[PDB]
Amino acid sequence: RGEYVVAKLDDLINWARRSSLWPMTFGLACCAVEMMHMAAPRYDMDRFGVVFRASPRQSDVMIVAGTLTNKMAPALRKVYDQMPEPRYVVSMGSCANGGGYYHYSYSVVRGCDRIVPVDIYVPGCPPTAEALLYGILQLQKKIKREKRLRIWYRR
Amino acid sequence: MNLMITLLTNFTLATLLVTIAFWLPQLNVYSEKTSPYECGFDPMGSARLPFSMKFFLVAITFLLFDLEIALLLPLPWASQTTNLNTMLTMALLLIFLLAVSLAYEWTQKGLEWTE
Amino acid sequence: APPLTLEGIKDRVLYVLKLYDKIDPEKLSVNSHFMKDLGLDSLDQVEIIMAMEDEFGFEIPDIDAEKLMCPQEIVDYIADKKDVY
Amino acid sequence: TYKYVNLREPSMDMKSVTDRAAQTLLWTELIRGLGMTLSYLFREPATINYPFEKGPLSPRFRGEHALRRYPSGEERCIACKLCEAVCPAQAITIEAEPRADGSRRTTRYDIDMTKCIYCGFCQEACPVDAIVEGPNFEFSTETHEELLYNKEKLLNNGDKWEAEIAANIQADYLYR
Amino acid sequence: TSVKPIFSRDMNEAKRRVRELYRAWYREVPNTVHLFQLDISVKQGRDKVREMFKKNAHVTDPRVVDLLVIKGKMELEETINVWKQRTHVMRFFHETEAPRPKDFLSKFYVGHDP
Amino acid sequence: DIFGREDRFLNYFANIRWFGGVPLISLGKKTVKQPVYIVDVTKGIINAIKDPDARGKTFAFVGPNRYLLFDLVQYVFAVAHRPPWTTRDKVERIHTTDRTLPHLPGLEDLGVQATPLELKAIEVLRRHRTYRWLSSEIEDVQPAK
Amino acid sequence: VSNLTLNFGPQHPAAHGVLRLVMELSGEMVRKCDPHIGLLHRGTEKLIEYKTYLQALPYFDRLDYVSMMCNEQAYSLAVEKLLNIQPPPRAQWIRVLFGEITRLLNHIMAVTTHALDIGAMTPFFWMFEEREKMFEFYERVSGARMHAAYVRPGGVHQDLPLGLMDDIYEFSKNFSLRIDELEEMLTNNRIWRNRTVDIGVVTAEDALNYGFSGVMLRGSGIQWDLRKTQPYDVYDQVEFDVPIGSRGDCYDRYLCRVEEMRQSIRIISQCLNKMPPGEIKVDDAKVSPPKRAEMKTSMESLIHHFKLYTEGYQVPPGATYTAIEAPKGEFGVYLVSDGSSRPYRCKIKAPGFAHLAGLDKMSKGHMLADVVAIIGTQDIVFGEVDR
Ligand SMILES: CCCCCCCCCCCCCCCCCC(=O)OC[C@H](COP(=O)(O)OCCN)OC(=O)CCCCCCCCCCCCCCCCC
Ligand code: SF4
Ligand code: SF4
Ligand code: SF4
Repeated sequence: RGEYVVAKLDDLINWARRSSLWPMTFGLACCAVEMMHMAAPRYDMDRFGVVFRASPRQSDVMIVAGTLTNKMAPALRKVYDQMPEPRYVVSMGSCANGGGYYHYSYSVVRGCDRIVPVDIYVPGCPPTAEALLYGILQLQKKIKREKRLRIWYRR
Repeated sequence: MNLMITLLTNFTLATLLVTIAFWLPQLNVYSEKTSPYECGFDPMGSARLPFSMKFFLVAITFLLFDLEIALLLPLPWASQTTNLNTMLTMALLLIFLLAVSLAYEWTQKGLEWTE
Repeated sequence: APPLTLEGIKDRVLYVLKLYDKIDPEKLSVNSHFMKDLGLDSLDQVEIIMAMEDEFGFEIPDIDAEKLMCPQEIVDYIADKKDVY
Repeated sequence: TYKYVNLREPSMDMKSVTDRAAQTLLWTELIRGLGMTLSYLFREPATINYPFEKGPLSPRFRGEHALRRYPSGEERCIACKLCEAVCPAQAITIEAEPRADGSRRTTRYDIDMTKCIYCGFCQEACPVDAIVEGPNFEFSTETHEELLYNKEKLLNNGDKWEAEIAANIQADYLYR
Repeated sequence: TSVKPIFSRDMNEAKRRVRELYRAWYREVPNTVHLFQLDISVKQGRDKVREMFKKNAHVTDPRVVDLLVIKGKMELEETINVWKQRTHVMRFFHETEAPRPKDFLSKFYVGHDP
Repeated sequence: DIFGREDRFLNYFANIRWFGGVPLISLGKKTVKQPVYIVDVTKGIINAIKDPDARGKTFAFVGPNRYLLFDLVQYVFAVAHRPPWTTRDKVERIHTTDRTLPHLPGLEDLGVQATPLELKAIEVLRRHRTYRWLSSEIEDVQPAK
Repeated sequence: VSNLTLNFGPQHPAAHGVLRLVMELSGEMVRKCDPHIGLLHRGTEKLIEYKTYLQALPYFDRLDYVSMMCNEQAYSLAVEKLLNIQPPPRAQWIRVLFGEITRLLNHIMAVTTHALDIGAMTPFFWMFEEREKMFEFYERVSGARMHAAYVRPGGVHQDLPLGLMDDIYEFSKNFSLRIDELEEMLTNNRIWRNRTVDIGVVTAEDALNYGFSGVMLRGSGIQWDLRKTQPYDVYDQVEFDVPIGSRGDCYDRYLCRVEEMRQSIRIISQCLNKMPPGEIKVDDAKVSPPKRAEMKTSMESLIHHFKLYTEGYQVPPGATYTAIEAPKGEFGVYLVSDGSSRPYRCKIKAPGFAHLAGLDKMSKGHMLADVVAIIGTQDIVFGEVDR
């Protein structure tokens, strides 16, 4: 029986792949500062293995923080669009998660769903660094149950 | 021959690791291919290029200064002979000559780097 | 391509007009008036004369270009604009 | 008043320029000063383990939007529309049909936590203190659906913790 | 009625300047459609250009004409350069606008007083 | 055969050019085919779904004009230039030849326009060196059409 | 032909906001730079026209998010000024306190992020720890972390929780030690200095024509301040002194920001010594809501509550321009009020919107690798610039 090997290896590539998950910080607006406080020493990211590094090609997952204007949106989807095929999007802040304090006028896009698909919505304005961190952890716990390979085994 | 075995190995592990690194990502669980890649328009990063003489000149002076460096390289063998006078004379002479080249190029408009 | 000729410039202009598809080469004569005979628009004129630059031509400014309106005016304008015979 | 910097006379006199050739040349200030003030390393870093430890907060902190009710719960909300009226994101909805008893409550009381900026205005405006910003920040829903709250979800949020909110309000009502 | 006209006193020079502008566009349609790698044939793009001119053809006041020309040389001034991505240049075309029924009993059949 | 961006047909022909150069044309000719572009198909489905009198009526889709021979292969291979599967299930699949029966509501009987191959083919193909639009010399098989 | 056209980059790891940029250059030298701003533009000023004064205030919080209580102070001073009200003294003092605290924030950010951009991974960390202590203050004060208003027209509301000023004192005690630790971290570093010495200088009159107001005018000649010349509140009284510099060199501007942090410590101190125990909000029931004890049990308090929330206080018509000193320089809002509840037209003034327009001249003389430092040196937030 090889399905034991299947599930174990799943927990291997999954275990590691989630344990690191170092993203890129898109950081449009005042949610970006709070994110940096998640990178500050007190709430520090590194303990959890998340690394701070900037490039869409190295990017494991993406954090959309700040308000997404019409003018920025296409560039955003390009940054999404050159990325390692396994990828995840975490929407930070009331703005990007469905329009926040604006949701109106014109230039602002309403939600980041209308641009790219999204996984973890973390509300707050800004979401307290603890809350954002809880969002990343919950993303990890979405990575646990991926069970991606044994359905490639088609059983 | 021994170090040549070391080169055969060290070239293998390079090759092997490269191969593994190509297989596994396109051996991965699901590989999906869509997005267009626009080589396309000239201003994406930079635009065109008017390649500038400065860098090339740095390659050049890297040559001349190499030549003088390797011409100087055997000295540790030569520092011991039965003619010391001539030794000091032409070693100090030679690398002094290197420093003369540098001093000249440092006097003319060369380098200076803001242009 | 020697020093240019009447027959040359005429065959060229009539030629490029015939390559132009929007006009119907049913009856197209050197004496024709575009919007009158062929029913074109000033916009069409501008585009045409632009082709008169890109092939052959090349010299045309606007104030000269507006008043052409007939292929023989193209003929004579390019002619005297370049070479007397 | 003006107290200005960098306007000074660098001494080209001797014993200054000694330490200037020493300074440019030997990197003492760079080495000593910097390398040592990083060798300041040994101080116990400030990091907190978030699952197992949590940073400080305040009784006035603003969490998520729990509705409250009286002892012997009446649905403390009167429907009076204020919390909706002062919402700077406009995100609230109130429709109130007088119920069986003749008293008035809300049929649909909604919030978009997406749109919500977490002011605190709806916490100030409620005459009876029906809605209060919770202590708990508990979030990270997986769908844009799940961030929209019915009157029902806000109630159940209120039932999940009150004596919490009762402790906060009972603490700070002297300030408001 | 007084006024401070802009670049032209009469509709004559207006017509002149708009002729200039249309020359510019008809120059740079191929260079752009090749430049952003659009899927449109140059003929088609040019046709949409002259269409967009024809939409406003009914204007009279040469102040308005001149101002529209400023709009045109402005947008063309953005497309001649790369400042506008593939997106917007496509956004002139409407592919993702669903076809709108313009015939009555189809409109009545659905829209209930559009 | 349905044709589009991520599809399995024409992309497959673009990727079959690799070593050995024996995709098909073993006996040559014998293959008439009319690929149809995808958005025409899906618009076919949406009109079929929201339009009455599309029920209980079976019919098919048709590539409007092209109706190509194997000259397709060398065409789509010509344009876009040049850089787990299965057996005769697959190659006999793609080698299946027919347009079958004329009388069945084709397209307009469902009321939607048809798209010739060219432009969309450019769009999906992309690749090459991208720097010259050129011409590409349309195949225009239309044998016996 | 030669030249080039290069473009921006999406983020440095700390990036606050994104610009594009187009610089026509020569070989590793920039002849022409033309920043494209307006990338992040959320259209606040159109929104404010649709929302009453009490509602539109968080906009004036988060238009410039880094410095916050300052912007609060700007809009509040505008509505008070136009509305003929004075806040009670204790309100003014608290407002000053958190004003200079906020200034300590925006300065420590500007400096540290200016380091992280250039190199120097660590000082960002050391100091933003203390910044986290600062937000630890806000969370007690206003009941939230960053954007929480805690400022109104007619004075602040919800005075400090009992035991706050102790913590304020304790931070203010050794902040001096820590900022001096930064001064050994830098300032005689041959690297940081020798990277920014003469880059992007400015002539005083030139800065005046380009309208720079802030650490710009400070560090380059032309001694000027709004704090000193046009005192807008009790911030007049407390003693302190502003720095200047004579080299106009962009290094002077740095050191001026530092010394403004230190002076901010002085002002915080004296403020802690001078605090009167008067009250929070003004006493006029129609400008600002009553506290709940009076709200209940008393009729007129209830009415003014209810209406003052639904409709909001009405402001007489007039056109005002108020200007304060915000850590990015002179900040101000121009209010236009129809006699009404809502405002009508209010355009904020972003110092970054001015300073940014100066890159054309300032960056004319130095290659792009230091155009980095040219942008980062003048405190700028592309959330504030656009609006
Ligand atoms: C009695 C008999 C005769 C005896 C004769 C003896 C004579 C001795 C006289 C002194 C000998 C040399 C001393 C060392 C010289 C090294 C080179 C030097 O001086 O560099 C300085 C240089 C100055 O920089 P700058 O001012 O920008 O340039 C001037 C240009 N006009 O550049 C700099 O300052 C910048 C360099 C910064 C490098 C990055 C930071 C490095 C930090 C760590 C450095 C220390 C590492 C120590 C080693 C580790 C373990 C191996
Ligand atoms: S959600 Fe709030 S804190 Fe975040 S970007 Fe929007 S306004 Fe700023
Ligand atoms: S905190 Fe949320 S629900 Fe309350 S007034 Fe503000 S945006 Fe509206
Ligand atoms: S202000 Fe309070 S009582 Fe009034 S409608 Fe809102 S929650 Fe209900």
